[PDB]
Amino acid sequence: GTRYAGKVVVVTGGGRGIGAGIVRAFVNSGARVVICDKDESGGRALEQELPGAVFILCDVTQEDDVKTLVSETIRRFGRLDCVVNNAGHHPPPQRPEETSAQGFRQLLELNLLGTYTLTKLALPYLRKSQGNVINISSLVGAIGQAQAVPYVATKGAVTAMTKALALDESPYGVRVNCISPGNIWTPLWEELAALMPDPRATIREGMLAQPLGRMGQPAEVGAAAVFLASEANFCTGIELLVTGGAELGYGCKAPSG
Amino acid sequence: GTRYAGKVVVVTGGGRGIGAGIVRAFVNSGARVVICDKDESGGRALEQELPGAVFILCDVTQEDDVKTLVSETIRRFGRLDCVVNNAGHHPPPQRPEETSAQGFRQLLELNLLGTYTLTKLALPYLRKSQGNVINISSLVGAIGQAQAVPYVATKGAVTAMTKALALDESPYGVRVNCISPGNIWTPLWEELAALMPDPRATIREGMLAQPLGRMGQPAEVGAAAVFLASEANFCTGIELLVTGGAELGYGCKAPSG
Amino acid sequence: GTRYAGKVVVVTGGGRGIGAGIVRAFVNSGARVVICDKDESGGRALEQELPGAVFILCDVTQEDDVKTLVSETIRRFGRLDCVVNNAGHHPPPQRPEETSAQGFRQLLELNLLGTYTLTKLALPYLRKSQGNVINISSLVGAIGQAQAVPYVATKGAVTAMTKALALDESPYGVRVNCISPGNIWTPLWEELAALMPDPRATIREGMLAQPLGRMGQPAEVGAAAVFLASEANFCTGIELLVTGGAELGYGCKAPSG
Amino acid sequence: GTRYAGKVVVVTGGGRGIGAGIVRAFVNSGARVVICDKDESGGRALEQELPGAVFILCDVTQEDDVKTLVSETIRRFGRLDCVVNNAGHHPPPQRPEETSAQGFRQLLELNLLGTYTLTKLALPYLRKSQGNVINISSLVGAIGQAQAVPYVATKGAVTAMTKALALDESPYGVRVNCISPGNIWTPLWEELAALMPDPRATIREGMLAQPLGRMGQPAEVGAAAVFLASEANFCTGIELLVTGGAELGYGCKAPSG
Ligand SMILES: NC(=O)c1ccc[n+]([C@@H]2O[C@H](COP(=O)([O-])OP(=O)(O)OC[C@H]3O[C@@H](n4cnc5c(N)ncnc54)[C@H](O)[C@@H]3O)[C@@H](O)[C@H]2O)c1
Ligand SMILES: NC(=O)c1ccc[n+]([C@@H]2O[C@H](COP(=O)([O-])OP(=O)(O)OC[C@H]3O[C@@H](n4cnc5c(N)ncnc54)[C@H](O)[C@@H]3O)[C@@H](O)[C@H]2O)c1
Ligand SMILES: NC(=O)c1ccc[n+]([C@@H]2O[C@H](COP(=O)([O-])OP(=O)(O)OC[C@H]3O[C@@H](n4cnc5c(N)ncnc54)[C@H](O)[C@@H]3O)[C@@H](O)[C@H]2O)c1
Ligand SMILES: NC(=O)c1ccc[n+]([C@@H]2O[C@H](COP(=O)([O-])OP(=O)(O)OC[C@H]3O[C@@H](n4cnc5c(N)ncnc54)[C@H](O)[C@@H]3O)[C@@H](O)[C@H]2O)c1
Ligand code: NA
Ligand code: NA
Ligand code: NA
Ligand code: NA
Repeated sequence: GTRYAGKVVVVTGGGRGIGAGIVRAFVNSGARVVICDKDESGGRALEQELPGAVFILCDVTQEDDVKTLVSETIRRFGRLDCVVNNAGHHPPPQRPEETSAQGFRQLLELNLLGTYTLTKLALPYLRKSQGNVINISSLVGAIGQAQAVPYVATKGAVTAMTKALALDESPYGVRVNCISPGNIWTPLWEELAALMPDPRATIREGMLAQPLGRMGQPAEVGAAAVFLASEANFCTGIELLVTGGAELGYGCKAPSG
Repeated sequence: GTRYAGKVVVVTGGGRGIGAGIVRAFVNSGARVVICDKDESGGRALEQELPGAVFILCDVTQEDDVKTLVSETIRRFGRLDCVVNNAGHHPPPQRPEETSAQGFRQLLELNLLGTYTLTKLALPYLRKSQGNVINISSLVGAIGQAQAVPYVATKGAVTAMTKALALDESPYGVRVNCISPGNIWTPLWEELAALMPDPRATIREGMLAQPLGRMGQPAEVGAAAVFLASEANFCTGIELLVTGGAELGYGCKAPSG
Repeated sequence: GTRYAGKVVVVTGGGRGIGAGIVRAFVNSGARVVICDKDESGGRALEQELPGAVFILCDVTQEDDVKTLVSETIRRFGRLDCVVNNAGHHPPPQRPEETSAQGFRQLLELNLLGTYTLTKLALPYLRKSQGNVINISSLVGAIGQAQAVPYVATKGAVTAMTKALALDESPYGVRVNCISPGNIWTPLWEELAALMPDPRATIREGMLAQPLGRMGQPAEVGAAAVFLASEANFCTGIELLVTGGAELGYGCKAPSG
Repeated sequence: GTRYAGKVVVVTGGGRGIGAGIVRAFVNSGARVVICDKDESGGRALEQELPGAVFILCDVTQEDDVKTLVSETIRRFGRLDCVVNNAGHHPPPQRPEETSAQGFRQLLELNLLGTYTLTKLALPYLRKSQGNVINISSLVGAIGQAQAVPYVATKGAVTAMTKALALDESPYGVRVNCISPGNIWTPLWEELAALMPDPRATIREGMLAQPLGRMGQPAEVGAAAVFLASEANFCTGIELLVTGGAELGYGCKAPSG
């Protein structure tokens, strides 16, 4: 691959799901990729599978993990061109009264402050390389979702933070963009559906939530990330929707009384 | 009513439906209201019913009708403070290949150029009064809709035009805003449902398209218009959604293949 | 005042600035208002000034403060119809590398989790009254701002949270909306400008950031809040911009190389 | 080039500016490209320059031109995979009272109905190929612009139409997306600046309107188009901003009175 050759990319949560799709896409483009993940299973196997990907164990909520991730990346590959903040979690559905402030704070630690912390530690190197930041947010940050107040709020914050940082880093040539996926078929989606009374019905509903009639693939989020890194040189602060059109038109969400 | 007392308001398409709800709201606020409509039936009765509303027959697609509407309004009431461009039409559902360029042009004449023409003729008087313009657009201009390519396009244009005009008229103190209703229960909604194989099913689906579980009322669009005219003095170029939350969250719009 | 008569409203941060403008607007509408604030000076004086407003000392970041705020409101007035989450802070400008994770967390405590906590404690009473929630967010949550990564992120979260909660509470008839002000002339604005090398220049730039050529008033945010509470009965999950058109058109933000 | 090899692309207005950048990008990707333009000068030279691009004279406002364009494309290349509706015009700046209904209609003919007409004639072939439609809209359709009411309205319509058509064509696998460029340095930009009292000042202002401090290049819009055609397989109805961040943050657009 040639479109991002000679570049060094860090993908957090890259061991499975969307993150692994982004890893594969960047390897396919000719980049060297550092797979960051808190769990060893998927990321270790991915390093063995892909020439040009290596795995570094790193919990993005642990600042010393993240510092070591950046310093190890520079020590081993000599530059850093792109950070993809994909690490994140969607808790099982919760009515608002079932949420807690402390659960909210914990989700903010992963989905929001983990992204903030790696970005901060990476920006000195991204400025040297005129690199770029790609945050993986969520369509539900923009349109809301039921039984997910903390999750929706963390993604609203990521999308907004992306624009604020794009403004701060534009004088240095560092672009900052986000991708907002809708329903992408991943192990997280499958686990969440399994908790439901009728998992197959839940999966069927998830497919029909978009006009294309299917969920998206990790590879399709990966292609969007490679575009933003390698070819979107006049794009900064944008929110790239990868949703199959879920946000378009009327649907079933529930005569004038 | 006191909140818009001494003000003179023109509402196009005010003979029935949303337009009549806006007329009643402005009368209730203390304004004098000119009901403009191409059909006599509803608007004539409304003039008889409401002290402080009068009916002027006017087809907004006919420039000489509109010129007479403005000059008659000034001749009879001495000022013009607010123009509500509500006149518009939603054709029966049409697949894209069933549309025509000439039908598209005709819908543009009513939904878009009629609004443009009255606004243009009224702005000299609105500048003298530091008045304001309220365009009735549609939620589907923002999110799209199936089988309505011309309609959606005309409303996308109205919402965009509202922002361009807000920019041009801001130095003169003239605010320009729009309201984007979703499903409002009106005679147009009822007629359109009647064409469907199961009208009651279509009406039931329309109610459940919003999380509030009902369609909106003309009076609720009317309250939003009075707010924009009388109290939104720092609002210009905004799109006020009156939709019951139809744009929020996932719905049925149609595993990763 | 009649438009919200017999209703009971809680406004956080109501001692000064936007919050005090919202308090006055709701009193003017006939509501009883509980002024919540962490500082005594402004809120105590406002209680003495306004018949029908009372002051309750409450730091919204302290859960026991908030519990007492809700229980005292119910004990004293017998119902709760509207909660306005206005309490919030905009730190002095900070480049991203000057921010800290712990400062970010602290700003999240005030701007985001304080709003979450009062909303949660109030919703059982809002469900009984078919009341509503109004969150005061910020235009910069939607469009970003330079040197304000934590602030922008907290407001992106508030706006997103508003839509998620609107979805959860719609089956109970509880509407949840937000207002996104732009530049409103308040003591916070004046303090922030005073830190600048040329405060008058900074204030002049703030006025010209919107096409209307002035900043907004607290009373204008207050009118928008009363509209959402009392008359926007088909509005839920909306973001009402009160910005003077700052988001419209091109401006100075910094030939094809 | 390999990423869109074996595909056949029609680009309207492809003789110069953004359109020519899109032509070059698709040729570079391995596609065969039909350059459609109303003027011969640029498009004829481009056909001679690029193996795999051919020029067909076609005014998109003339329905018989467009029918011949589609039938000639099929006759010569055997399939049609992507239509890029780029043809469009930005009139010199006009205050609203300087616009006319008939000038508005004429601009609608080019910017809106030309796009509608080619799309309609091409969709039977796009359905056979599971092809896609890319409309070139404008950032000012979304945020407005001063002294451009007709132009802004036509682009608001294109962006909205894109979502409506995405909904209609999703069951057939045909994606419909748009690109919204901001300031791209083109012959149209240069001509418009030349009309200004100080062209260099106008160009300088155009560069500083985005946080990246420069205008965009046609090649950068071209890269975004190739991404949408070849790799955005789960994107439909999206508006891809190619603006350098012009829509982000506050700027100069013109204390609380
Ligand atoms: N799947 C969807 O439909 C969907 C939709 C919108 C947004 N998203 C977002 O996409 C991203 C990826 O989601 P997914 O579906 O691939 O989920 P996933 O659970 O399948 O994979 C997430 C990966 O991140 C890792 N991770 C979690 N916490 C971490 C931590 N503290 N440090 C490092 N790595 C950590 C996990 O171990 C896992 O390998 C998330 O940010 C999610 O919010 C997903
Ligand atoms: N009803 C909804 O759910 C809905 C949703 C979104 C937007 N809207 C918009 O709201 C507006 C009003 O719609 P409605 O549901 O009340 O429709 P309606 O058919 O019930 O009423 C429209 C009124 O406008 C009049 N009118 C039509 N053409 C006219 C012309 N050329 N000149 C003057 N008057 C003319 C009609 O005679 C009628 O009195 C329209 O612009 C429509 O697009 C409606
Ligand atoms: N002023 C603007 O231009 C502007 C723009 C956009 C959004 N906003 C938002 O509007 C809201 C009000 O801002 P303002 O300009 O009136 O600011 P302000 O500083 O003038 O007033 C805020 C009030 O909230 C109180 N408060 C702060 N922390 C609190 C806590 N922990 N518990 C209880 N009360 C607390 C303060 O004591 C003060 O009385 C904030 O949420 C702010 O982010 C303001
Ligand atoms: N340049 C910018 O900053 C900018 C910004 C936003 C959007 N746009 C849009 O991008 C598109 C291209 O603009 P540009 O800057 O390259 O302009 P341009 O004037 O440099 O090129 C437009 C091309 O389209 C052709 N064309 C015009 N009318 C036609 C017709 N009837 N039939 C066929 N071809 C026709 C012209 O002959 C020319 O070759 C337009 O739709 C424009 O609105 C441009
Ligand atoms: Na490897
Ligand atoms: Na009367
Ligand atoms: Na009192
Ligand atoms: Na050639």
